[PDB]
Amino acid sequence: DEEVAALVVDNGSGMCKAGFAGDDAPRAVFPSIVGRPRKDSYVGDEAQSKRGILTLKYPIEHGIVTNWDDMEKIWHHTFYNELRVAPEEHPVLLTEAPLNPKANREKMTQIMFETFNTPAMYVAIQAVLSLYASGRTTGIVLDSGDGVSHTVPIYEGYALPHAILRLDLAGRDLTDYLMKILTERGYSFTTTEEREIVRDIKEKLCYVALDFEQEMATAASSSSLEKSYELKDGQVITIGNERFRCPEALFQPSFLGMEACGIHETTYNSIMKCDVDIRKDLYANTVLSGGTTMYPGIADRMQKEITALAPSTMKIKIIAPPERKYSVWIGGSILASLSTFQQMWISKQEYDESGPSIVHRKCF
Ligand SMILES: Nc1ncnc2c1ncn2[C@@H]1O[C@H](COP(=O)(O)OP(=O)(O)O)[C@@H](O)[C@H]1O
Ligand SMILES: [Ca+2]
Ligand SMILES: [Ca+2]
Repeated sequence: DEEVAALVVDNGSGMCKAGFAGDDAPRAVFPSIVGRPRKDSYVGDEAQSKRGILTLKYPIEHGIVTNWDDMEKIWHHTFYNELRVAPEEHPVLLTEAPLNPKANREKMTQIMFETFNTPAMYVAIQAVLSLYASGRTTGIVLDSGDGVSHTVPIYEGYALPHAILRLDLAGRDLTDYLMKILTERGYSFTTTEEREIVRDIKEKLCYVALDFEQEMATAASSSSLEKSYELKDGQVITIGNERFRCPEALFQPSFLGMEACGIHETTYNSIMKCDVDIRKDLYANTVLSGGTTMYPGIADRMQKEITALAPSTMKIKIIAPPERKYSVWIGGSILASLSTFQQMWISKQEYDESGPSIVHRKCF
């Protein structure tokens, strides 16, 4: 091979995924955190491990970069610590959130070429990459991560900004809600350490009920839905209706005091904002992505809820890839490996010729 490996970096609100184009999975995943004492800067797992003696910062808390000084440190960490490569020696494909401000796109571009001296780079919308990973160029993606969720209609490879909806309800909120209801049950999960334990309980024992009320009735009259969970100190606790009550908040945000529409309604509203001529393509190609869409039963629940909102004559299909937790990264690996994509990279030459604003033309 003549070309060096290209890098794929998925910038997540909670976890960053990094690896090499062509691979089937990211080589590294770490917390999008930077910490400094209350070694001068700590990034990733280490910052989390030593959080006790540090003040943590979340530079991309809700999907959008808010502090470029710390984001630069996360990227430095990604190259030198996680992937152990020199960025000046490899093209880099970066991901961005839907509705990312134009100025931010230019900033990312300038930093890659001027700070890291990348030989080439490109930036793609997360939702679009997930759709690519599913083998489609048209459809609507419901991306629910750690700090944010989005419904992104995509037609012929292009996201439709006017129809994109943002929901400030995701994995983080669900974890805290589970801590709250488990505490109401009689336990006590309130500390940061306990938040990590509940996050684990959430990822392992929660599920989306097909019918909330029926599930609540079953849990109230029997122990058939109860599951045991063992804490590190040996204590075994019981999780009952909390298993499905937690993710139910995605469909009924009021449980969290939020007036926002649930994910099914948000998906429907995005589709309705699109040209009537492509709505059927979206209904027939609703793809789920992100860690928060991993709950067992979520696909069937979405199918049921969307069917209730859409015309009776509409064909509804929910696609839930088993590997959807990393579909963004995988889509990037696929894209960066495409023969026709090689001409699309922004080269250092092109950057020197046109400057940061070239990103709008090259990465439309
Ligand atoms: N199996 C699972 N069930 C439910 N939630 C999960 C599961 N696996 C991961 N999560 C949650 O998904 C979120 C992270 O997903 P991710 O798409 O990586 O987000 P981001 O890109 O914003 O960091 C976290 O809140 C995590 O707890
Ligand atoms: Ca993400
Ligand atoms: Ca409501």
